Amino acid sequence: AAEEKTEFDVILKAAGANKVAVIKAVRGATGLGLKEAKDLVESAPAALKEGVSKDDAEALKKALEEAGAEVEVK
Repeated sequence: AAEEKTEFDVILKAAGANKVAVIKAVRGATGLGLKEAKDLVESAPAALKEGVSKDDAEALKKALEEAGAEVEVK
């Protein structure tokens, strides 16, 4: 094959025992209304980002892990 993976997706599986930090990371990564964000997280799993730079992917993920949440890389 000859395909360059320069498009990664960041999905949120489990907010973990730090929904407060998650919701923050979310709004920070997106900026959706408090509600929308709430529902999103509460509607896990759910995509947070699609076709974003790897650097950004690992950045957000790292943030999730720092708080203690479960992320998914696609």
